[PDB]
Amino acid sequence: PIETVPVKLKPGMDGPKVKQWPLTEEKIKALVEICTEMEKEGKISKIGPENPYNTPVFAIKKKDSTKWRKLVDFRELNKRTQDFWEVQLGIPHPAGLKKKKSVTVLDVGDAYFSVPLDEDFRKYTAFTIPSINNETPGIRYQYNVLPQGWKGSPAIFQSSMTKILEPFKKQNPDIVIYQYMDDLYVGSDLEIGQHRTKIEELRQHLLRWGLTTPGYELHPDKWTVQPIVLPEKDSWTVNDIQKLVGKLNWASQIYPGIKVRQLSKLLRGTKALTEVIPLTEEAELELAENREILKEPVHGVYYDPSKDLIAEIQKQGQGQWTYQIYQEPFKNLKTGKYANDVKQLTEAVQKITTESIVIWGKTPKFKLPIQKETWETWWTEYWQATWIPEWEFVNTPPLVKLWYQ
Amino acid sequence: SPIETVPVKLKPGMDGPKVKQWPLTEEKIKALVEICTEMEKEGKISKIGPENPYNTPVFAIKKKDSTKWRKLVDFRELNKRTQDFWEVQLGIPHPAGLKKKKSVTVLDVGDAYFSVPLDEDFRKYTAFTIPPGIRYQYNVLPQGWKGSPAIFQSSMTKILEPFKKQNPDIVIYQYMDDLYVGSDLEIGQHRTKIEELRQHLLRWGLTTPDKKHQKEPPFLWMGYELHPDKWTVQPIVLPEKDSWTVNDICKLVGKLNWASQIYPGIKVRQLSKLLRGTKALTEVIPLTEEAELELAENREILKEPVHGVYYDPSKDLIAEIQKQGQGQWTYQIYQEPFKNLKTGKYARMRGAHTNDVKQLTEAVQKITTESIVIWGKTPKFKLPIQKETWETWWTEYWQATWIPEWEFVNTPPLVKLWYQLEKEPIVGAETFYVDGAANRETKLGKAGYVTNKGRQKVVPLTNTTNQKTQLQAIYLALQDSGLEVNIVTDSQYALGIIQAQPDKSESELVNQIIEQLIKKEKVYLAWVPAHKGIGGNEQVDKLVSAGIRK
RNA sequence: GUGGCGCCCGAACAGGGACUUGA
Repeated sequence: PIETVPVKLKPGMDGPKVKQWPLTEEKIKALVEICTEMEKEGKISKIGPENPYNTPVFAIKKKDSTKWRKLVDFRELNKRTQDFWEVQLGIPHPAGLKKKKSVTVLDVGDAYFSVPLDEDFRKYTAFTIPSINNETPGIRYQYNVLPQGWKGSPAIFQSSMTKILEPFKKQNPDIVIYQYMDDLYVGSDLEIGQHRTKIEELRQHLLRWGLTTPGYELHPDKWTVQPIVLPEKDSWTVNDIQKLVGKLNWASQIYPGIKVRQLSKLLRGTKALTEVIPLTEEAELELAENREILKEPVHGVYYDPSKDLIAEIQKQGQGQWTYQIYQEPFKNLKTGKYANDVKQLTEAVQKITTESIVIWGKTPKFKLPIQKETWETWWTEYWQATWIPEWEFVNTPPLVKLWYQ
Repeated sequence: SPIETVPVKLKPGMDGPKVKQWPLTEEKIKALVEICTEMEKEGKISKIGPENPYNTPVFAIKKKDSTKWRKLVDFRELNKRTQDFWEVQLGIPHPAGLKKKKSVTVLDVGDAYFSVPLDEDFRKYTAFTIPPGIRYQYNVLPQGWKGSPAIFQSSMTKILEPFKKQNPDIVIYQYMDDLYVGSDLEIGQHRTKIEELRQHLLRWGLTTPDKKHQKEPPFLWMGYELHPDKWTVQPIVLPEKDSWTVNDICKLVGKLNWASQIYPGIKVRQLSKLLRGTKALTEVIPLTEEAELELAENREILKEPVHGVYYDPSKDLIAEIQKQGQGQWTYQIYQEPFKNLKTGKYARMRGAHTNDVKQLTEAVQKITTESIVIWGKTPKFKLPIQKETWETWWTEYWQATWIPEWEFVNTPPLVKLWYQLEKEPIVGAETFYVDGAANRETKLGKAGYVTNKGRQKVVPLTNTTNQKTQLQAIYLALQDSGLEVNIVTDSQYALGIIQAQPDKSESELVNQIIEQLIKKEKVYLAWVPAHKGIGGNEQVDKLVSAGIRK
């Protein structure tokens, strides 16, 4: 019955020779406790060290559960085999769901565990669990079947998913559906209670084929940017004017309609940073021009899909965060805000990445204001999703922090 | 050997190499030929002369324990060609992770690599030729091999896994070629299970003694000595040389860092800044009084003996720090007071400019990494720092810095920012517009400041770019200023330096900056751009531009 | 003669911040 597709990397693309960062025993116990069962059900298989390729492992305990599940950091594998899901078996991206009231993310990782896989491709998906204190070498394994965290297995699973979803959505037309990764989306601009009813009906319909499926709920259409607004204190100190003047000079690159002539007129008279300086009619006219501008968005940018996304992020204080997105610099697409520190950060990247999923159908490249060892060590505990973004680290300038207060 | 032998191929589209034999002696020749006969009649090696035109060279030796001309080989022309394997045996087992187990033992292996065969599609590539002359090819795992330890450990684990599942109560740690085995059981049953293990392995053709070092320990293990309930380094001394060389320096540095992991209270920093610029291997450098006072400290520490401990999984463990100053940090780990598991050293410089709390975060996260890789659980903490400081730091900082559960200790010294900054200027304070520049060709920079009163200033400098020019400019400003102050500059460098709030740094001028900044009770800082005509900023930039910007 | 781990010291690539030649 099974007839897997011949799959292969781009020529001139080695496999993932990657290490495995440290782990804890509390996770290792559960990892063994579940991989043994995965191995008994014919899903995976032991090997020797004859193959060098590796791929990391890390545990989770996600929201709406208390188990000890797992997932894999397949970042290199996807980056190197992206041709497969880009041309061989690809799918289009709609743009209707983001204007709808409500959605509901699903998780269908179990169905992937009922289909075999190419034998020539299994050595590119070795995953090692370590042993503490380098006592024993790694208990290596190999994936026999289509694994989670990889963006080629839903690509080929969409064919039988189409025959799965055939009956109901001809009945239920007004719903939009996506399938990016192990997770699944459902567009429903209708009543949220009826949304839940149809979600339960769909869950039962998946159970009909023996599919077990036990943030979670989202409302995208109300999202907007934070238009940069400025104070209106009739009094002004020279500190305020200098701060505003540097703000606008750095913002000039974004908004070409930016003028600071009258504000620079007030500074030829040197004085302290506490006197009052009445803004003339001309200077307040310039303010009003700027404030009428910033209520509007940019005019001249567009979503280039073939490029990559860069989702920068900043910290402000008070437990209040920001985020900025761009393909090319100084051409923004979406900004915003979002209210312990590291937990806020993983929540924020989860939120932003889901937003990117629903809007553009792609995961961005991050630039975080934090060290490498800290995140690499601690991020594994508080994560709750089932996918991975691409990230790096940055040495943040204290002027982009002046984006918002 | 009915073992589950492994398939092994060669790299994509390549061949086995061909080399010439070396010019060697006559005495070793018949001796190593007899060695070859011994290994052959031991059931290891296949002799094939006219098989194929491959010739892997030989590098024999008169190794340690003279007259024992052991068999040797080179494989540098093939190890680059052999297909990669995986290696997770990267680090080493730390003594701490070794658990408190009463009935301990050990079983080494003799000629381990020479007991596993190799796959007949690969025995061709083992051309061991020697002077007519004659060729001899392995059927086994030889040395000089890239994938021999991995195959060795894999087959060993898969062999002893039934033994593991039969007695999971018993612990088995392995290494390159050695077996640290132990339990908390009684000796009549210990040796019984060990003899059953011996017969279990000799079912697969493996060596093991009974007259080994079981009560003969402590062992010697990568420089470590292991008592049953205690442990320590291989015993250490230090040279009494009246002078010092750089080889002598690096020797003792490696020695004490190999001893720092158990010995609390060590200093190396001033004893290692000497190497910067020290690059020749004969330079007789002095024993400068900083280093003299340091190594006297160190020898006082070492003159007393000490021993470590092992780990009990039940009793939760504790970390602690006894800071000893000068950007250096030590750390103790103990499950009970005065019984230290291990210690060490951390004085790295993440950026030449830094503060103390940054270094502390660095240290605790590195200690968490090591405690994870050793035991598998991050520890509870006990740190010399108040909560309000941590709260002020991570609220007024442009990054995220977390630490696990912790608490306060009243162990002097303390950690505290020697100053701070305000987010709001002052009425009655002074304004200071400053700037300063220099040349790429003469380096004869100029710097100064100006107020709103008029008490301006100009200062020339030398041998620098504009960054240190601005820094000396704010220095001269603070020296010419008073008690509180409000300052404005035109550089993001000085702001990025100051607002990190460092208390110690390398070059002397930022040290002077902070030294006189602590005196001024209050201070504001801001930033503005250039080439816009912003008040005094243009004036000063004009005034210092004379003779600089032409 | 070779390889591996550690400590120290030096050369190439990306990002950021600053100074010179042209419409």
